[PDB]
Amino acid sequence: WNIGKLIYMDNISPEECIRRWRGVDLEKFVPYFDTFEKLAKKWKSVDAIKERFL
Amino acid sequence: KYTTFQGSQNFRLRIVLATLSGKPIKIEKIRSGDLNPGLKDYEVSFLRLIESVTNGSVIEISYTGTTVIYRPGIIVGGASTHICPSSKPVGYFVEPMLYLAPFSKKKFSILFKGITASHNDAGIEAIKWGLMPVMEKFGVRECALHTLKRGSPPLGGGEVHLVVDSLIAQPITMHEIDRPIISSITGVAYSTRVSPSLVNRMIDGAKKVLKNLQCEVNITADVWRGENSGKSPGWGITLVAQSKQKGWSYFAEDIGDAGSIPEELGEKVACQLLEEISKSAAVGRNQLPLAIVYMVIGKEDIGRLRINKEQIDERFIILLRDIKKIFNTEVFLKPVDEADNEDMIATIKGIGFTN
Repeated sequence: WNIGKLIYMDNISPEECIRRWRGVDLEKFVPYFDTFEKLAKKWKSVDAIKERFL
Repeated sequence: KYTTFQGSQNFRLRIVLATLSGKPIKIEKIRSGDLNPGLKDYEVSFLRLIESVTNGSVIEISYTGTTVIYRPGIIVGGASTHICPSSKPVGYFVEPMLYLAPFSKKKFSILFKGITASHNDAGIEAIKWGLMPVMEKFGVRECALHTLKRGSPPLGGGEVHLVVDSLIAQPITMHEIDRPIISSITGVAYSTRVSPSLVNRMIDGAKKVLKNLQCEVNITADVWRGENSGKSPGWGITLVAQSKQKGWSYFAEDIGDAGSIPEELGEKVACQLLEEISKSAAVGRNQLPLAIVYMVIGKEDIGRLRINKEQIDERFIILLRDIKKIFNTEVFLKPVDEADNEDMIATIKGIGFTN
């Protein structure tokens, strides 16, 4: 269950590495985001990131 | 011809890594089962762009476009114009040039023509405020993307000038083991062929989500009209969390479609920026592949980069597997000594002169 090792084990798929560790193309520059609905609800409060600010 | 890859996945990265390493590669089974097999017009256009900036490369594409053999030439650069097909905006073509330009014999001075924005690719602001500050941290002192004309989809008519005056031996060795503190939020809300009210409405939406934060929020209103605004109505917004101390940045971007609400776009991108910050450490997910490659190609020394657990996704995994196939370099990950977060340190021995 060591992520650094799991990454370099070609017999295991990338999605399986993440599952074993805890719990898909660079041709698309923009990273994945959850739906606006889910994000708007989660981000009504900015407390979870207050430490990242001065 | 012998280091072999499968599918269209990471096409630009694989060609970029082959170019930087000087190692020949083969990309096979590109969209093999599809009705329309092989390379898309934008991938062929990207290969023509690679040929224009290098000298002595051999590019062989199979009849149906399902196989590409790439024997890289030396990075030469120079002044050229690249016509981007409608299928991809200018950013799709500018982005891989960022990985090559500082390592060229001559300066890259490339005029890119076509659509300037999409929902999936790096926009003008993403390059200028997201990627370029990362390359500056790596020693690319002078890099610029000049916006001559904007070109919203579907008709485009945009024009950007990429100029990388800084030619360096290799990126400097990366040492960022802290979580940079965000000092302010900036951004650019732009529009083409429309009333100035649309930009003001996006800024209203973004401000509604960001007003709860303890920092300054200053979003630039960038209204484009007339000839230099391109051929189609359009609008978009890029929001950038700035860290003044060292010059790090976090960003989110998107464009609006016809009939969409500008306030909603502003809100969404602001929500996406906060989400990107929550998932970040030294850099955001959209700057991480560039930062990773720049450390792989540094001098023979250990570079350190703080990464968030949320950044170790399937995209990060495939990136690392592609790097190892080309350079044989492994990224080592060690947890931080802190209990406040679950971040880790990515340690990378730069390639230097190693073969």
